[PDB]
Amino acid sequence: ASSQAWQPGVAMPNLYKMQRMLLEKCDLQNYGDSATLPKGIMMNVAKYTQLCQYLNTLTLAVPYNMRVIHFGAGSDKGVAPGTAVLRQWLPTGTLLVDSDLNDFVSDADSTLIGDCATVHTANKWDLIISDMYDPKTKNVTKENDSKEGFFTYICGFIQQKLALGGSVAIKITEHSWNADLYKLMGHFAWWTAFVTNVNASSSEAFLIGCNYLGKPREQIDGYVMHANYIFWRNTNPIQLSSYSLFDMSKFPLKLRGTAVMSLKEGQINDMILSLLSKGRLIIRENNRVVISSDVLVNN
Amino acid sequence: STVLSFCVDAAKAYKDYLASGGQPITNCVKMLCTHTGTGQAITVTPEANMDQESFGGASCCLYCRCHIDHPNPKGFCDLKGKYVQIPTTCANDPVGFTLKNTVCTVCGMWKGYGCSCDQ
Ligand SMILES: C[n+]1cn([C@@H]2O[C@H](COP(=O)(O)OP(=O)(O)OP(=O)(O)OC[C@H]3O[C@@H](n4cnc5c(N)ncnc54)[C@H](O)[C@@H]3O)[C@@H](O)[C@H]2O)c2nc(N)[nH]c(=O)c21
Ligand SMILES: C[n+]1cn([C@@H]2O[C@H](COP(=O)(O)OP(=O)(O)O)[C@@H](O)[C@H]2O)c2nc(N)[nH]c(=O)c21
Ligand SMILES: Nc1ncnc2c1ncn2[C@@H]1O[C@H](CSCC[C@H](N)C(=O)O)[C@@H](O)[C@H]1O
Ligand SMILES: [Zn+2]
Ligand SMILES: [Zn+2]
Repeated sequence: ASSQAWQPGVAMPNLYKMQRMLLEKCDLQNYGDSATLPKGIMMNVAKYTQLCQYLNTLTLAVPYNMRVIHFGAGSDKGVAPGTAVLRQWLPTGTLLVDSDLNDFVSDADSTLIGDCATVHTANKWDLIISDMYDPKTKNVTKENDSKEGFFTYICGFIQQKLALGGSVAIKITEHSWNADLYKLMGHFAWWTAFVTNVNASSSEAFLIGCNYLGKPREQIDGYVMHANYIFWRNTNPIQLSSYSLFDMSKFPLKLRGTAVMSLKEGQINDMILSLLSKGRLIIRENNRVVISSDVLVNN
Repeated sequence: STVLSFCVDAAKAYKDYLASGGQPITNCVKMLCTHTGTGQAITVTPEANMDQESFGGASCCLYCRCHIDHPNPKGFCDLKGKYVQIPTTCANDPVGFTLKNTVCTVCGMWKGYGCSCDQ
């Protein structure tokens, strides 16, 4: 077993991000292979546990009364395994809102059912998790081009509803990806494509934006970066591993009591950007959290 | 009164379903945890001990899983947004266990599965 087998997963190394590859078909040596999970543990509980274990190594902003929204939280089982893990991970009292096209029962404080495009809120968020995936993505007939659908909503939601200092983890696959989302990763202090060790046999990755700066820090070409991601996955086989699931002693997200402040866009100087970049600051108002689901009225 | 008088009793109906050999409700969400917890019945975070499994609350609630009103004037759920501890021996049917057992208001342990307030 490689050194990375005791980690929750593997992040895309920096040198792979600096290449200029052309998009190629993803061909994983262990494609489809299933991980050996602890008895009675669901694949999505293991996956979200490894994602959270990896987010524990980043400079996430963790303010009092933290605000987290989880898109694609429903399953064909009618329950929300990922939401259960996020609520276990997040400090007690964290407001957790989840959503899905299909009905499901959740541990979230509030749940909105319907297309993500019907979800509205004037409030800003500290962390956005998306596990959305369109089943039709499996129908690979044309060339692998940038996908719209929920990715268009996610990009707009990050641009309009993510607090400065906030972070995101957005699920992508070989065919479920968006060039603008990769370009947006350049608006964070840091970013990566993270692969869980339990799903090492899938092209799935979480695109993680760490500490939103609300302005481009580096220029990223989305088509080129996705090609770079596939080149990395095609040349670096990851061995399936559930080893990190057995040690949950340091699992809960550390309560950092990160400062929350209100600031005009003209007040965002280099000293403020420096605080955002270290997870020591969240910029947003601390108003009541109000969310709504657009309802189409028909006969 | 006529709607209330008529209403369901989903609780007893589940024991009757199990009594007739009905397959227990599946997909209760089992959490990964240290198994060195307090062992209390319903907690804000997984508290399973060496003899228990911790599950996401909503997924172990008959009323939540069957999309039917909760037996309370406020329709308040005691499991949703929390974690329920289930003895490993009964972990195959968490919905059945939460229904058939009650929590001790004093120590927070399951009566007959951890509560020793009576010596
Ligand atoms: C990476 N890859 C993709 N394909 C082909 O391309 C298609 C589309 O590829 P994809 O973008 O869906 O990626 P991949 O196959 O890696 O995704 P995977 O099925 O592992 O799904 C990843 C995650 O997405 C979610 N998901 C997948 N399918 C669904 C679904 N129907 N509904 C909901 N969520 C889903 C789940 O969370 C799941 O864990 C595949 O269905 C397959 O024919 C491959 N074929 C070979 N031979 N070798 C490969 O390495 C390979
Ligand atoms: C995980 N991470 C990596 N970086 C940046 O990347 C550098 C090194 O990245 P690394 O992968 O942590 O390498 P190392 O620990 O072996 O040196 C850091 O010093 C930061 O500049 C990061 N920068 C920020 N702001 N936040 C993070 O969580 C973060
Ligand atoms: N446009 C859209 N709006 C909302 N949800 C969407 C969507 N497109 C796909 N989804 C949802 O994305 C989900 C992918 S599977 C999600 C699994 C879940 N995170 C878990 O913890 O098990 C599906 O439930 C699907 O309904
Ligand atoms: Zn309930
Ligand atoms: Zn007692």
